[PDB]
Amino acid sequence: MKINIRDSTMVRPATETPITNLWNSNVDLVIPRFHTPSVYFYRPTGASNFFDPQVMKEALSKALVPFYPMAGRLKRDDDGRIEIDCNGAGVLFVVADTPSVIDDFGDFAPTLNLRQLIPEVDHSAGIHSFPLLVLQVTFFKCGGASLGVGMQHHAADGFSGLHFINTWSDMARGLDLTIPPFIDRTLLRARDPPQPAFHHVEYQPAPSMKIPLDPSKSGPENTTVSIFKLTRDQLVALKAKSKEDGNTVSYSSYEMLAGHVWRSVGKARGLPNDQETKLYIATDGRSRLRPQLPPGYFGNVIFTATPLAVAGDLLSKPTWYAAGQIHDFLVRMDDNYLRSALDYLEMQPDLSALVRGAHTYKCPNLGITSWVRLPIYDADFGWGRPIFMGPGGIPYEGLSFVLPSPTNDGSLSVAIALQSEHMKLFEKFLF
Ligand SMILES: CC(C)(COP(=O)(O)OP(=O)(O)OC[C@H]1O[C@@H](n2cnc3c(N)ncnc32)[C@H](O)[C@@H]1OP(=O)(O)O)[C@@H](O)C(=O)NCCC(=O)NCCSC(=O)/C=C/c1ccc(O)cc1
Repeated sequence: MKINIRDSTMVRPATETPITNLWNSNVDLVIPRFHTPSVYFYRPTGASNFFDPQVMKEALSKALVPFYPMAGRLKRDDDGRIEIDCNGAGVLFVVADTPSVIDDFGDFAPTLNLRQLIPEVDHSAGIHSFPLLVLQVTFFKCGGASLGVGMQHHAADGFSGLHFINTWSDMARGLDLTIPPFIDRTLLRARDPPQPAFHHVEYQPAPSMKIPLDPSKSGPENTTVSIFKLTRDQLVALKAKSKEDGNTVSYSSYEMLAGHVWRSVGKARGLPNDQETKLYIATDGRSRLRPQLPPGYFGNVIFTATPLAVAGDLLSKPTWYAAGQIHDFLVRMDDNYLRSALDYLEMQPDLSALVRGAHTYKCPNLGITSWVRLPIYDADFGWGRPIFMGPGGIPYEGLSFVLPSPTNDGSLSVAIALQSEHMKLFEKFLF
């Protein structure tokens, strides 16, 4: 899998954008320290026109006017707090070629030679050097191309990120902005003074293994990334179930699915009865914060639900028990709880310390991020919607994504990184 960079360009906003510093809220700070990798794959239309770099770059430049912070840089304020320096410095746009064909990627598992479709950032050099957004269009010998996205998560969550990407693809089709970015994270400013109302389990350290894992089995070595498809039908049966073993309470499709994955993972890993496993579920607070956020709110509004169970219970009890634990946390996360969370974060002396990076997600724990509602397939640059869109490679073991069907259809895909031996067993999944 060899990549030949053809051309590299620092694209700037088409016109003068505001020169300003953009404050980060507590949840723009407690985010991963890296560029979130995502990848789109497109079949060729057969037209010579296909993904014309000039069309792409002119559109990019246009989109970087309403979404100008995306073209800025990181800097710290006088208190060492990370903020966005909106200096319109720009976004990296790379074009590459490869002798490989798209079909080499087979099923499109986020293995991380898929990371080669995204330009790599050399982190430091400084905090202020590397651009917030990197982009690579890669032309395959088969005629198709990929779009690789690397987005510094301080700029935005996947929700605002997609807002920008889709807006970009729109402008490439001569269309204009639809919902303008609303740019002001101070709506998530903590209350003054901070008064937490809950004990927030989502910010407490993850359970470690009672018996220390074999390092020759648990490194990034011997960590495998795979994908699996549920049909629907299996998704129909999965949600029901639920009535299993006399149980009367009806849980939601996500809840039953996430519990099933969670449970399937524990079985695959052979967790002993007394072992605790913590599940990390990324939750969007746009819909829950009850003063109610503007459409096109530009930033991070991701909170975290973390149900916990002893494996003895999780794996021996029916799947609706796992779904129950999940539901029990998800339902507690109303505006009041979220506001409590912001105030809790406000009282911590260093938010960088609360950033999960697995350790957090390593065995015996797990993260399930669902993109099922994200408009991940709307990025049509003029040559059609992507045949696939997924995480640009899963770094940590124990991290997993739920992807919606490109065709649609009511099938889902689960993309997961597990220890290699554990991965073969993870087919408690279709079980
Ligand atoms: C997982 C949640 C918490 C719930 O999902 P669900 O259970 O499947 O929800 P459903 O779709 O089944 O049903 C939701 C509906 O339930 C309804 N509901 C409410 N309570 C009830 C009730 N008590 N009874 C029955 N119905 C009810 C409620 O109205 C709600 O409606 P609505 O919210 O308007 O769709 C979901 O809302 C959520 O918070 N998702 C988080 C978004 C997410 O997964 N993001 C992934 C980010 S990963 C990342 O780092 C991104 C990096 C990235 C960066 C840049 C990029 O370009 C790309 C990626």
